[PDB]
Amino acid sequence: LDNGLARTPTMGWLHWERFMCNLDCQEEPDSCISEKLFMEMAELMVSEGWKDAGYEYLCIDDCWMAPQRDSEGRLQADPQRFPHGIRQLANYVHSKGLKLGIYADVGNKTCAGFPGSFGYYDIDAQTFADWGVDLLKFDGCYCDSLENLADGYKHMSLALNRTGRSIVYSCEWPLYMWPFQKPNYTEIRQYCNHWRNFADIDDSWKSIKSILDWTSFNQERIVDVAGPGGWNDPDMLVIGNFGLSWNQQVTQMALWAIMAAPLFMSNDLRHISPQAKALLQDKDVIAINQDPLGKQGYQLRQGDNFEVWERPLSGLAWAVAMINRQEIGGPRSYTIAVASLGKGVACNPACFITQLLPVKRKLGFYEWTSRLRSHINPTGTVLLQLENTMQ
Amino acid sequence: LDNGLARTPTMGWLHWERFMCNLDCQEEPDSCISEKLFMEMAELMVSEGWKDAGYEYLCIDDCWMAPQRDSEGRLQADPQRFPHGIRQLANYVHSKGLKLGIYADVGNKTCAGFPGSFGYYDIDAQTFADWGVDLLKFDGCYCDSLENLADGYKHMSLALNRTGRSIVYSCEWPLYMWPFQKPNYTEIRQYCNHWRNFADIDDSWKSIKSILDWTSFNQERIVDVAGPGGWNDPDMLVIGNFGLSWNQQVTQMALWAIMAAPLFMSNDLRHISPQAKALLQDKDVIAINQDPLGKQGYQLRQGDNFEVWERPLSGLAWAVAMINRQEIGGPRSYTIAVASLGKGVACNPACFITQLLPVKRKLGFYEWTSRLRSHINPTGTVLLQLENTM
Ligand SMILES: *[C@@H]1O[C@H](CO)[C@@H](O[C@@H]2O[C@H](CO)[C@@H](O[C@@H]3O[C@H](CO[C@H]4O[C@H](CO)[C@@H](O)[C@H](O)[C@@H]4O)[C@@H](O)[C@H](O[C@H]4O[C@H](CO)[C@@H](O)[C@H](O)[C@@H]4O)[C@@H]3O[C@@H]3OC[C@@H](O)[C@H](O)[C@H]3O)[C@H](O)[C@H]2NC(C)=O)[C@H](O[C@@H]2O[C@@H](C)[C@@H](O)[C@@H](O)[C@@H]2O)[C@H]1NC(C)=O
Ligand SMILES: *[C@@H]1O[C@H](CO)[C@@H](O[C@@H]2O[C@H](CO)[C@@H](O[C@@H]3O[C@H](CO)[C@@H](O)[C@H](O[C@H]4O[C@H](CO)[C@@H](O)[C@H](O)[C@@H]4O)[C@@H]3O[C@@H]3OC[C@@H](O)[C@H](O)[C@H]3O)[C@H](O)[C@H]2NC(C)=O)[C@H](O)[C@H]1NC(C)=O
Ligand SMILES: *[C@@H]1O[C@H](CO)[C@@H](O[C@@H]2O[C@H](CO)[C@@H](O[C@@H]3O[C@H](CO)[C@@H](O)[C@H](O)[C@@H]3O[C@@H]3OC[C@@H](O)[C@H](O)[C@H]3O)[C@H](O)[C@H]2NC(C)=O)[C@H](O[C@@H]2O[C@@H](C)[C@@H](O)[C@@H](O)[C@@H]2O)[C@H]1NC(C)=O
Ligand SMILES: *[C@@H]1O[C@H](CO)[C@@H](O[C@@H]2O[C@H](CO)[C@@H](O[C@@H]3O[C@H](CO)[C@@H](O)[C@H](O)[C@@H]3O)[C@H](O)[C@H]2NC(C)=O)[C@H](O[C@@H]2O[C@@H](C)[C@@H](O)[C@@H](O)[C@@H]2O)[C@H]1NC(C)=O
Ligand SMILES: *[C@@H]1O[C@H](CO)[C@@H](O[C@@H]2O[C@H](CO)[C@@H](O)[C@H](O)[C@H]2NC(C)=O)[C@H](O[C@@H]2O[C@@H](C)[C@@H](O)[C@@H](O)[C@@H]2O)[C@H]1NC(C)=O
Ligand SMILES: *[C@@H]1O[C@H](CO)[C@@H](O)[C@H](O)[C@H]1NC(C)=O
Ligand SMILES: OC[C@H]1NC[C@H](O)[C@@H](O)[C@H]1O
Ligand SMILES: OC[C@H]1NC[C@H](O)[C@@H](O)[C@H]1O
Repeated sequence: LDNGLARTPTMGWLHWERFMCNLDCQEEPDSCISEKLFMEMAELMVSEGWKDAGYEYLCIDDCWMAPQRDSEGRLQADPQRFPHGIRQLANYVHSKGLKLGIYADVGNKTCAGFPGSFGYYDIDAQTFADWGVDLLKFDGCYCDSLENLADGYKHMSLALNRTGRSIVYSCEWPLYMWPFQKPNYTEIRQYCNHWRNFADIDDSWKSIKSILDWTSFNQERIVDVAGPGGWNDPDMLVIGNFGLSWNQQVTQMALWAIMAAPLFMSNDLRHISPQAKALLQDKDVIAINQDPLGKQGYQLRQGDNFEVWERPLSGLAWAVAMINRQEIGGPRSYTIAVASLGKGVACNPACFITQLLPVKRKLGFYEWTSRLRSHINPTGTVLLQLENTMQ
Repeated sequence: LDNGLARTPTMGWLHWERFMCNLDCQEEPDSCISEKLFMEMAELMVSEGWKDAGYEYLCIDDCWMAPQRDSEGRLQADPQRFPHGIRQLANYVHSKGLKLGIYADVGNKTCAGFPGSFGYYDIDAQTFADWGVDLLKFDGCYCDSLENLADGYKHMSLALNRTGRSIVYSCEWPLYMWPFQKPNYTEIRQYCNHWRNFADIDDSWKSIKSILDWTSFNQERIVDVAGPGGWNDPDMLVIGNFGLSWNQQVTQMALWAIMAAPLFMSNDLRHISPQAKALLQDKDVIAINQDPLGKQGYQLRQGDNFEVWERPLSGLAWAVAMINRQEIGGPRSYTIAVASLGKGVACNPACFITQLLPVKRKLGFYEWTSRLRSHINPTGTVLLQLENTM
């Protein structure tokens, strides 16, 4: 979408995976979907270093709404959980130097069953712009027709544009289309800043694997459409939660960087391990994800329970990720000729290789005829940066 | 098996899951299956507290053998990887106050392709006794028929007995005959100290889940047959490796205790985190696993992506494990009427409840009508001990 936004993948925090649709503020006041939750995360996003690392958008997902629209046909924030209203929340978030994201649905209802925006696109766009909203995530539930789905996503894009306010537009259009027909990514890119392709992530290695496998399976269709202003969205980072081992967490961070993915954390920033925090704030890995060239990476090789992915970067550099998919035994060595990397130009005549995950280490100079050898933990990933040089 | 061994579930270390069949001693000398590896693990079992926690048996799995039997028809340790032989290894292990476990296969070959014991059961049994072996794991690969399989497992049990040496006999009899015929656990129990029922564990939450789900599904068949001298083997503990989150590690430790499982670690004791170590050496949880009454636990309840399991202990105590099987969201509130626990006698008229995992914490006295509210992390478990009080 040519709105001048998302020139690099959008970074922020989104409540959905970790907090879901918890409406139980009586029994669980600190975890329920309410203004206090977002106020606290906004505070922590600044004080704990997330904003300085690039995480800018504090985003509200489903279940923020009152059961019904007001008498003027507007969406309302729930009066018990958001008593001060979204406008005051937006102002609070902006006073911290952050941006506010919000959620709506293209159909009759949101996925959790709250009011949908079908027949209200202009009213809702204008309501969000009035409030000071900076990003909309637009879900695809309760839409009976693929025509209405496509038309709704296009209409809201235009409606947001007409407000005059710059609003990142995050779509789930291809995801709700894929079962029934092939998405047209040239069309989607014109209307959306980023788009969900695949099923909801959860806090599991199985889920990370299936997203990587579906991305690599469909990479011919989706890799080349991504670029400044329009990104593939493989869903939230679940690092810092409960279901991923340390190696599995390194794998998600590494591959979301290779894939030029929006980086939306969904975790409890009040309760995050030093390790997960250091991984998520890793300046070098974030720089890869945010590389200004904006060319999405891809799977190069697959075999022997190993995967090799690579991404072209600016300044003639490349990122290489090698995943160990064997879920038994110990570290396994993988050896690859550097001449097979970066379409033969990454280390021609030479290159400097620096390892970034799971630890930072300079590996030295590699000639075009050299072989690269790494040990990789089961379900772990080694991420390298190849810096091309004529020495 | 009535040999006076495994009166509580056997505890130790087994190389297979973490080290497997690595023969590349040229390029990976510290990780290949060699006498060096087992000598190093032995040293660490003593120095780092493993022996004191109860982990006693240092066990060799597949791929220790030479490609061929010797001229006398005996198995031989690989000459390049075990140049000092198994007898010297057994002596070294015994000098550390530990016991030695070894591996063989009922069929013509081991699963990895080395010499099998079919037609050599008495030779091998005697060879192992002569070496001073204290435990045999006996695998089921390359066995043509169910007749041979059954007869093989029985033959080796008797052969071990005839040596006069006390040897723990660890079988895979039910695992390998399940596909074709329902195992007779009464028969299996008479011949074996423990038995593998299900597929090989690996370093994944998926595999932990599958083992628990298959156990609970089959718990009517297998729970009551367990007891002092004969245990169900859900396979190795994989805590301290690569594929399990912290909560998933706690779940395995808690549930292996509930299930009266043999506790065979398969990890690198040279490279293990402090958390994984503290969990594996947790005296209170190990005491549950090793409860002298030796009654295996079972799934009590399933619903709302929660599972409740319990185990009866000695002295009118119970252990209770509540698992959160929802793999999305945050810690989830679970409330249970304590009157549902221990067949209604656990907290009649009252009980003192102590949480053991993921942290140790006295929770206080509960009356029969009370409700316990826990918070359980996704894929995590809360483990409680209930002490009945008047
Ligand atoms: C571990 O591996 C060992 C080596 O492979 C196994 O021993 C084999 O067991 C075979 C049966 O499972 C057995 O096969 C029989 O062989 C008889 C004679 O050999 C013939 O073949 C030779 C070359 O292959 C050849 O040189 C000879 O000239 C012979 O022709 C043969 O008579 C048998 O046939 C019987 O059955 C048929 C069919 O009903 C009748 O028509 C026939 O009259 C006869 O009664 C049989 O051969 C064939 O078996 C397969 C079947 O599909 C064919 O129809 C049938 O013809 C073989 O002798 C040995 N091999 C060796 C080298 O000794 C061992 O098996 C176990 O132990 C053996 C001793 C036996 O007790 C088996 O029942 C056991 O399963 C394997 N053990 C384990 C645990 O896996
Ligand atoms: C509603 O929609 C309209 C379009 O339908 C939006 O107007 C468009 O806004 C963008 C804002 O960037 C504008 O794009 C720029 O155009 C000027 C020339 O007029 C260029 O100098 C810009 O290039 C520079 O900046 C970009 C970063 O955006 C950078 O990539 C370049 O290297 C350079 O430094 C930029 O041109 C774009 O460059 C990137 C390339 O991918 C695009 O194709 C190219 O457009 C558009 O001109 C403008 N479109 C029109 C038709 O006027 C409007 O912002 C939007 N309003 C709201 C509220 O959302
Ligand atoms: C080879 O097999 C035979 C059986 O086929 C083993 O003999 C059995 O060994 C058991 C354990 O040592 C004996 O049971 C014990 O009996 C004594 C006295 O009553 C008692 O102190 C123990 O608590 C135990 O009692 C019960 O035994 C029956 C079980 O139902 C119950 O669970 C136990 O609590 C058992 O009597 C004996 N059976 C027979 C038929 O003789 C034999 O074990 C070896 O012999 C015994 C006597 C002892 O020297 C052991 O150290 C030794 O292992 C076994 N041999 C080998 C080498 O494994
Ligand atoms: C996927 O979506 C893209 C973008 O909408 C489609 O390309 C666009 O197709 C429009 C209508 O077919 C084109 O409009 C034309 O504009 C010119 C102005 O010069 C008029 O003369 C002409 O009558 C049309 O109205 C538009 O040019 C084109 N946009 C872009 C950015 O390429 C695309 O359609 C497919 O490709 C185009 C080039 C044609 O070959 C179509 O026949 C073809 O469907 C969509 N792809 C699919 C598979 O649906
Ligand atoms: C499973 O194995 C059990 C142990 O071998 C069998 O029980 C034993 O059966 C013998 C006769 O086959 C008998 O002499 C033994 O006393 C008895 N052992 C014990 C500890 O009870 C069992 O056999 C079944 O149950 C026995 C009591 C008889 O009713 C048999 O006719 C049955 O087959 C075996 N079960 C099965 C299903 O094969
Ligand atoms: C929404 O449902 C109404 C009936 O409640 C129906 O008239 C309308 O066509 C539906 N629209 C969409 C986009 O699903
Ligand atoms: O109910 C909200 C939920 N709906 C489905 C979406 O794909 C999720 O990301 C989340 O927004
Ligand atoms: O190859 C050895 C391998 N065989 C199959 C067994 O069940 C495993 O535990 C292991 O011993």
